[PDB]
Amino acid sequence: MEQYYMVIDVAKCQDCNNCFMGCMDEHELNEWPGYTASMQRGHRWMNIERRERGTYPRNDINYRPTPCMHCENAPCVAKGNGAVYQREDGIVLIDPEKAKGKKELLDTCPYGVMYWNEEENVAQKCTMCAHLLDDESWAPKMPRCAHNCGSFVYEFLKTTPEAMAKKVEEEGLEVIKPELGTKPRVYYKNLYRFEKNYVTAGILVQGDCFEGAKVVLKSGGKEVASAETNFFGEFKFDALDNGEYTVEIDADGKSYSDTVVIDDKSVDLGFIKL
Amino acid sequence: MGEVVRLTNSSTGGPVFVYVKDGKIIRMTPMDFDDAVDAPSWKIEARGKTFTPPRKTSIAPYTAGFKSMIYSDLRIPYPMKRKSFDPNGERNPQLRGAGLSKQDPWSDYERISWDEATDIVVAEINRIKHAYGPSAILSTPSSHHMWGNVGYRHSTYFRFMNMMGFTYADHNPDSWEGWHWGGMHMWGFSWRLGNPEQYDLLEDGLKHAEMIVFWSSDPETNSGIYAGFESNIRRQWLKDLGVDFVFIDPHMNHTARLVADKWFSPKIGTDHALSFAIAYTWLKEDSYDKEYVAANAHGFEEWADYVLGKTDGTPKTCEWAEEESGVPACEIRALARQWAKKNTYLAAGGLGGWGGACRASHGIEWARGMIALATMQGMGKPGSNMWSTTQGVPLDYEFYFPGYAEGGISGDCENSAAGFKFAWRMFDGKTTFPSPSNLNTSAGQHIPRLKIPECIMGGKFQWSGKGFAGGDISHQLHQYEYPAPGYSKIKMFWKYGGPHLGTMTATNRYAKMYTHDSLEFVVSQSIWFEGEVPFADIILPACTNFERWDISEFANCSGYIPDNYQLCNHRVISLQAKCIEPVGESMSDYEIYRLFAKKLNIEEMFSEGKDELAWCEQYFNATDMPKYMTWDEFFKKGYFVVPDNPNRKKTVALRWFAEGREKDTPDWGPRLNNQVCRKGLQTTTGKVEFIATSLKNFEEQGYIDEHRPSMHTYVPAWESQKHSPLAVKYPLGMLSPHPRFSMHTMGDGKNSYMNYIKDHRVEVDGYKYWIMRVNSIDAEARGIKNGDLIRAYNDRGSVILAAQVTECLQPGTVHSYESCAVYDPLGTAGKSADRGGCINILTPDRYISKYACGMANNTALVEIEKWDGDKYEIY
Ligand SMILES: Nc1nc2c(c(=O)[nH]1)N[C@H]1C(S)=C(S)[C@@H](COP(=O)(O)OP(=O)(O)OC[C@H]3O[C@@H](n4cnc5c(=O)[nH]c(N)nc54)[C@H](O)[C@@H]3O)O[C@H]1N2
Ligand SMILES: Nc1nc2c(c(=O)[nH]1)N[C@H]1C(S)=C(S)[C@@H](COP(=O)(O)OP(=O)(O)OC[C@H]3O[C@@H](n4cnc5c(=O)[nH]c(N)nc54)[C@H](O)[C@@H]3O)O[C@H]1N2
Ligand code: SF4
Ligand code: SF4
Ligand code: SF4
Ligand SMILES: [Ca+2]
Ligand SMILES: [Ca+2]
Ligand SMILES: [Mo+4]
Repeated sequence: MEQYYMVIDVAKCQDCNNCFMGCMDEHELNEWPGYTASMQRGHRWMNIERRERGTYPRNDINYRPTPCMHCENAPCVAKGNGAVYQREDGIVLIDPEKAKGKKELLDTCPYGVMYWNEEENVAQKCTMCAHLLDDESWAPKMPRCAHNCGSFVYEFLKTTPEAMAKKVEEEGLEVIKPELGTKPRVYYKNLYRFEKNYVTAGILVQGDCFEGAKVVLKSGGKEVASAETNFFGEFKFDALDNGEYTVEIDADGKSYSDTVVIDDKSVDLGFIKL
Repeated sequence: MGEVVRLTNSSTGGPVFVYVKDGKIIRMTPMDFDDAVDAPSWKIEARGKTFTPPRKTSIAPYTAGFKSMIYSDLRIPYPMKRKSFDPNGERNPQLRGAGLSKQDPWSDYERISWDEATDIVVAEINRIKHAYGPSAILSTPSSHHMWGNVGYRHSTYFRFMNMMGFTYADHNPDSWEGWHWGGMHMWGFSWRLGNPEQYDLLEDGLKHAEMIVFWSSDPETNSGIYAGFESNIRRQWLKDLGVDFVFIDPHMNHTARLVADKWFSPKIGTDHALSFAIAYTWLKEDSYDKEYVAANAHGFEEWADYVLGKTDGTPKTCEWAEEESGVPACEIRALARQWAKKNTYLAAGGLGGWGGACRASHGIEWARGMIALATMQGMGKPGSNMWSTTQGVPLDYEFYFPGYAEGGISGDCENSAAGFKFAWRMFDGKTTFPSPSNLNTSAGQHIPRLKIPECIMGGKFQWSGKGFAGGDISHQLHQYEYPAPGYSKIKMFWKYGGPHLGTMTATNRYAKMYTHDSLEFVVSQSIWFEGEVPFADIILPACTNFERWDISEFANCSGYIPDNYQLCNHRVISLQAKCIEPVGESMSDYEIYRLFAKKLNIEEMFSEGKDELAWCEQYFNATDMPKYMTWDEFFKKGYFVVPDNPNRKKTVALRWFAEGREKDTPDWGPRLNNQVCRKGLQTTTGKVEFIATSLKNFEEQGYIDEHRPSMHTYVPAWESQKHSPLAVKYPLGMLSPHPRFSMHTMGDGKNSYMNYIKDHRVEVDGYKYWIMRVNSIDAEARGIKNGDLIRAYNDRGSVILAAQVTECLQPGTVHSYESCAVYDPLGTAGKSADRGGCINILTPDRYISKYACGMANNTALVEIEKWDGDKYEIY
């Protein structure tokens, strides 16, 4: 009873939208009997989230491609009244005919991945191109996003729960909204880029960028991170949870220290003149 | 009615596998190699690892959604005729674009047959010719074309037009501007329009790179050109090798957003201030290759004195550069010291040359500044060179296959690179012959594409150079006038496509020229009803390359870019199968031209009795392909992956020049007569000239041009924030690079899927608006919020856009992509605000310099505000 899983590496998304152009190519002008009626222009089965952090000039941005989670404990399957079903391989599919005329289906999603197709009068969403996965003729044996990528963001695999769990731990994979307990089969790598924050700055000694200064990040009073400044005098502590932190800097025997508040925002301390 | 079949075809965004069923395209995808029949890939061992590319091709966004363009509803349906146009009565020139002026373009036209459309066009051609002559017929396609060698403009268009007219609106060297009008005089490379050689740089970089400086370069977006995302893994390799990536770009571009270690946001038109401060530092610290410079530079002593401020009283310090660009002094100095002591490659532009910075008002000094830096560090030596990481792949340079730029079936040696090698292979002087043009030549008559409006509405113009002046360093210096002596003024205009409103400069003027009474007739041969098409009198439906047969190679342009397939991880040659019948009543450009040939009584001479496919086989046999497989076998397979050539000795770009020896690469130049015993660059001295001898002669002959001195110096950009009186009213600095999700106009508009991409267009009340990125501080100061409709404007026009507040721009700078495909005026055409998104309505039309006749688009001063809904019909 081997299942499907998908791994996305946020650090690698460049937002070229090859994925998205991938569904549209597969679903906008085509109909797949048994899986889904044609897609409605404007929907984002594949939704790429965008998030900018920090402020000029030490800012950054990361993206998060978001298809259907196809979670193991799918709420809309549990509340779809038979309009949504889970296959043995783990793919969650909406019955194109049984789901017709039911707007309420959308609200059963904690992720908001299904969309209402006006003309077809039915909820639609990510099918993980099950219609392609079920066909031998489709040599790639993977969804359109993954196959359209030119940035090596996706890793599509069909294996056992033991194999996937092992992988989750070796690579530190994570899911969106773990606290809901739906257990998505779509994992994210480097998700901290998208969900956490950082603190950065640039150290100057006598007017020039100072390389090799030792910097330490503290919370509560204990070291949480350490680093040395590059040739631009900068350091950057990412994957930070909200809270208060203390940055201690040591360069040429000269010490500097300051507090920083992380509240769903990354901070740029600017130039620290030592 | 049948089964699905996998076919092959390509595009400007990469080769693709096309699945068809019952005459309908079901999907298009990247290509997977079948290792049972496709040759093994190259391998590179460097710094302890083994690097080999993926057994697969990649595609660009606009190609991934190309199906939506092919089946577009804005796709021209059938031949059309402007209702208000009467060949034998009131021509009503003043009503061209009337529909567009009342926001209903389509209602200006009615449907007519092909037989009539061509009958009308032919009657105009013959009338004009016998009364004014072939020169009275103006015509011009544009820079880019649907993929396909045999049907590319250099091939089909030229072959037919050369036999009918005509006055060509030769193209300005848009992509190369700065390198072409300025850099060329400094180091030659005219056969590449000023761009540098790039051969075998990948292995050299992997083995030696420690740092790479991306200046006006965004490889992920541009891919160099035509290369999808082929180079993405190469930068991954460099990244994992510990190589630092630094970006200098007003906008934190997409490559930077993905892998930048540091980003600098210089104010528009100020880059050369940074390069001068970097050179200054090297000179003050003796941190450059003095030995290299003593042997390969010319006029360096004097240039050095200027950089030190001896001759002008202003040392080019990092602080001086900060005050000019906004970039911190300490960071400029830090980069300079790191650059000097590390094996640094200068990625100027995304191809190895090019770069939006070159087609700006400071484009000439930027290109020369780039050459300066690279020179001082000794380009050509191991671990030191100009490389953008997109070219340099170890492909078989020995294997020969033509690029579209080599003319295809035209054989036009004057306007294609056919004269180098392909012409000799394609034609035998016995059964198949070329199609020369005795008008589209220097002693004939042509006009600058950038000044078409002034020629039509003004009836006169004088300029320097003819299109791509790549013959020699000084060809661009030659003087031309319009009308050319003995030739006639333009009476007719045959357009191929209609993108100038979104692609040229201060474009409202292109909308205005169409109603000038001097224009007796306007034909438009296009694929989609958009841009300039709604100004024509007759519209002919052309089809995409997916509705005709052709042949090409992955990203192979060639010509002014010799062996550019080195942009790809593999050399993929593919048969572009006719996957479906032409959509609607459209037909291929070649069949359109064949119908005219029959009407003009020249069918035999033009077609030689061949259909597109017959020309393909003849084309095939003129390449090296037969060495591997016959036409039949190739037709059957659909594509061919050129085998690797493991043994050939490597010849790194510019290394022969660095080491003072003879040129050993496959480059198409310099020409023997431009070298002394085939050593040195194409310049007079064979050295990198900081004081250009070509320009020194030009200026001593009387051609005084303050914005293009013989010596590379800090000439303040005439369209920058601190040196233009214009900044008082328009304080915001704007740059408008190439579109991320479209190949210029081919991808945007047309009701394509790309219009649903979040970072491409924004829907607001039913209409998808073009985007302009604004820095939070400038937006707040104007009461502008994310998603708000704003008005960008200056003395040239107004453009309605949706605002995107971001941090990826230094405060004071705004960004908006160019190449909008949609021209949609709120009022009278050319006199009112546009909401389609044609940012180029606002760019400066002044030539880069008095004699440098190129576009300076990326330096534009504007002002923004929330749009009060007015149509602003004041232009
Ligand atoms: N998706 C897509 N890819 C394309 C194209 C397209 O239309 N769409 N065009 C293709 C073609 S024709 C070509 S010629 C190549 C060209 O390759 P490039 O000339 O590199 O293309 P541009 O988009 O102008 O990229 C210039 C980059 O430089 C930055 N820049 C612009 N002006 C300045 C300046 O004054 N200073 C500095 N420091 N940076 C600056 C911009 O932010 C931009 O990211 O791209 C090719 N690739
Ligand atoms: N602000 C700013 N402006 C710029 C630049 C910049 O960096 N900044 N970049 C400049 C550069 S490098 C360039 S290259 C130009 C882009 O220069 P282009 O000439 O302006 O623009 P394209 O969008 O490629 O337009 C090609 C036209 O050919 C038509 N066409 C394509 N294939 C076929 C075919 O098979 N048959 C027919 N009948 N028609 C066909 C298309 O529909 C389209 O209208 O933009 C330039 N302008
Ligand atoms: S195709 Fe790959 S890089 Fe492109 S937006 Fe999707 S995940 Fe991102
Ligand atoms: S992501 Fe939503 S649609 Fe998919 S299975 Fe989970 S709850 Fe249902
Ligand atoms: S698997 Fe198919 S339906 Fe699911 S996001 Fe990917 S492309 Fe879309
Ligand atoms: Ca990122
Ligand atoms: Ca160095
Ligand atoms: Mo170009």
